[PDB]
Amino acid sequence: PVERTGLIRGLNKGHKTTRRVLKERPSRRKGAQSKRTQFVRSLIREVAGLAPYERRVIELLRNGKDKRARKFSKKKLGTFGRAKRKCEELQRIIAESRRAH
Amino acid sequence: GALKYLEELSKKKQSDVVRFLLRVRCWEYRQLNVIHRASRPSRPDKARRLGYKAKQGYVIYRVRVRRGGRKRPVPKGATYGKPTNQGVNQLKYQRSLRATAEERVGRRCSNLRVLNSYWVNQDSTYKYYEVILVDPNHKAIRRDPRINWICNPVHKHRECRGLTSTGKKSRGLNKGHRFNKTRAGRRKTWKRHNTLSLWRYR
Amino acid sequence: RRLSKEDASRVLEKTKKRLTHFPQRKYAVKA
Amino acid sequence: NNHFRKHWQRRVRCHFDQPGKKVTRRLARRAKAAALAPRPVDKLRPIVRCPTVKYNRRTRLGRGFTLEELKAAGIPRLLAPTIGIAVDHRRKNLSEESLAANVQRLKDYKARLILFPRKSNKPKKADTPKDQQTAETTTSLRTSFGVEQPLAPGFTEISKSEIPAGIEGGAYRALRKARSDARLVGVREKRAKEKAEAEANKK
Amino acid sequence: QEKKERLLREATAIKEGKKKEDVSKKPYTVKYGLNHVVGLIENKKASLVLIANDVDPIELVVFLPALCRKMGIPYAIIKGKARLGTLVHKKTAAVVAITEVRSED
Amino acid sequence: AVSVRKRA
RNA sequence: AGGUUGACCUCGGAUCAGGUAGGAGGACCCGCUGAACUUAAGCAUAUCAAUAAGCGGAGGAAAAGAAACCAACAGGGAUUGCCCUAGUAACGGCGAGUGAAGCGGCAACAGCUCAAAUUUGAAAGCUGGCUUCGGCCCGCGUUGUAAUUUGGAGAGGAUGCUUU
RNA sequence: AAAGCUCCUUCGACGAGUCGAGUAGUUUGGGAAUGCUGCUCAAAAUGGGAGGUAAAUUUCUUCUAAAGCUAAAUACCGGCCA
Repeated sequence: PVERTGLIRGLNKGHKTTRRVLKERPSRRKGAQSKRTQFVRSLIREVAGLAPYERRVIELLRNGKDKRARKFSKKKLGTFGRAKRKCEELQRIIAESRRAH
Repeated sequence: GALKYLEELSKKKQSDVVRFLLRVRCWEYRQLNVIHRASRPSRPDKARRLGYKAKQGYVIYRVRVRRGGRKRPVPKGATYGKPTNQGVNQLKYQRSLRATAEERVGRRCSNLRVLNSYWVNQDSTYKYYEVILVDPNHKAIRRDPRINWICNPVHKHRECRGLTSTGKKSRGLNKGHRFNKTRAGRRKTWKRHNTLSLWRYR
Repeated sequence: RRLSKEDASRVLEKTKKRLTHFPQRKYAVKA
Repeated sequence: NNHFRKHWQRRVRCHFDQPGKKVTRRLARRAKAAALAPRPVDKLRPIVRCPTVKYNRRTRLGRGFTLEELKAAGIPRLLAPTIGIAVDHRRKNLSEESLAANVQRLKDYKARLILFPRKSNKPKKADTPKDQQTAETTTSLRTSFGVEQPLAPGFTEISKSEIPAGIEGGAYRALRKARSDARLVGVREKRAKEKAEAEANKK
Repeated sequence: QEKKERLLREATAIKEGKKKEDVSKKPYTVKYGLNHVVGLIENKKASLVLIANDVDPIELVVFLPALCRKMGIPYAIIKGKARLGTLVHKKTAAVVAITEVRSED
Repeated sequence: AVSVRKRA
């Protein structure tokens, strides 16, 4: 941790203390991907397949209309970040299909 | 176990397998009664995580409720006061269809206690729910410390008072600045804020 | 309709172990 | 500005029961002390510093000791609430000073603690022996273990040989400069990246 | 009744001061229970999987052929959850598994 | 193989 | 005997064995639904008011509650209530008006249970019936009842002392 | 037989028509930052929510929703006793 300057204003302001390093709390492990969860989600994806909007976005990404794919995924999902993440997920699916074929 | 797979599959509601199962089950539940008993949960992972156990004293009731808004019971659907600049086609009930489902299932089985409920299917006309109920008079229930809290008289008709999950959701019982008016009870908070306090030595 | 005394006094196994090995103690603090 | 446009007389609260409620609270405290004797009527609380820049000059009692504080004081987390120590798992120790102060507080409490055996005829090694079980005790941990110095001392004396030289240029100038760099931190970085890009282009 | 007799023999062994492993032999049984069988397939301990053809809800077993194919486990769909229940002394078994048998089998 | 946890 | 004999699943009957619900009360409490007089010159935003009336549901209290919190600090640390914050931030035709929260002091303090794991060298769990009170049966349950774990962690190892 | 403490290579499952988005009604001091409900769309894995002015990019800080229980301090024009 960066030592504070001991001043009331400015960059790195605040009273000087000897900051400690913390062992990470187990409640903050949420989001970390597990091996079993990987295996189960991959198997369920293989069994169930895709949604129709996912198929539409995959078709747009194969046709190369990336901006239209992002706009359509934003309209379907609601937010820009979720739309983006779904776009890299479907691009990875397309890349796996191409490297298999 | 298998329930992790059932969870991940139940997330994929737009897949072909889940879509076909939802279609055929919607047809069957539409041919059945509005309120009927399910012999076993059709979503065992959902029921188990909401608290259902395969023990004598746990029952499942399937119910369908008509969806959409709410209409005020006025003659000819029109009002007789100041103009409201709206119709009765756009009046929204403040509780959920899930809460209505639990309330009707509790009235059907007044001897039981509603534990929780979960969505199972929907169509244009109805939404379908499954309600978990516990028998407070069953000895297997009463001897189990994980569940015998519900045998106390303070939990009579929790769904009528909003003490289930959808009831807490509709009452807005969450911590935070977004729930300043409702976290301790909206009417109680209003009474506290509108109470004039006069001390002896004022 | 009230629960019986035995059923109200039943506890879980983990709770019984915890109460067996760490009960509320009798203590005093010197001044 | 008078807010009397509602039905205010329906929810007027008077406080004629203030002395009676004080009497009831005192009777409840007496009953609690008699039930808890010889233990103190309350739990040991840590010393924490109030948040925000307005109140960070003052310390007060917190909810409970952290798990790191209990571990560094050698008190197990299951034993701690049974011997009059309040435990708070939500609070963390971001600095050494509060951690060390609370650990010393716990060590002082453990040194002044008398622990009676669970069975009188079978004493254990962790229990206080009977010849040391008798002493003058306290029944208020909030009084015996209060915040002795909530604020820093407002007055100190030094000799003029050790007067500090001070910030070069002046304290006012130092504050103005710190505010200036705080406001201009992004502009300097942007111009530095632009100059680096220009130097890389025309090296 | 067999479990009661085995526990009586083990109780006599403890009373005479012997371990229960000295009087009891390692058992070989058909493995059952859906969660248990899925765990065995994931640990690749199952040698053969038999899956009932009439499980309602079907989602309890709809992933299981694909799981067996991924883990390289021989599986077969068989008629009768009641028929598997007759194996496992139950009314109904959704799935049964063989992990290991005796040397004569 | 896929394991839920380390076992004794 | 196989056009037979059964195992399940689902759905029914019974004045079957044993239970439970209804109504009253409703000052206080948890929700739903919901005005108008009034105050704005009048008056469809607004105000009265998220009130009165109506409906459903509890208890001696109810409710809330052990953070998907507050914060931005040298950080506090479940919930409830009092004082203060504060008639303040903020909202508002043509303005009448409305109006919280964090910190801080105090009262009172108390923490926890599941789902997601294979006991798999042994459903170890439970309702009911009959008891000679030792137990024995009809069953529930593997589409999962016990033990173990709940994020503050835990599971597996190592290690040597403590505890009932 | 259970239980606690100390250390660690490794593992460390964590709630879905739910969150979130749009729209409509209602509500709030939160008519730019509130909550609830209906319809449509509909997730993710260091992910998600929040950080009271809309958006993109790069960071940071806090918790860990969609399951559940729990006394006290608080209310009391009903009932009983004083």
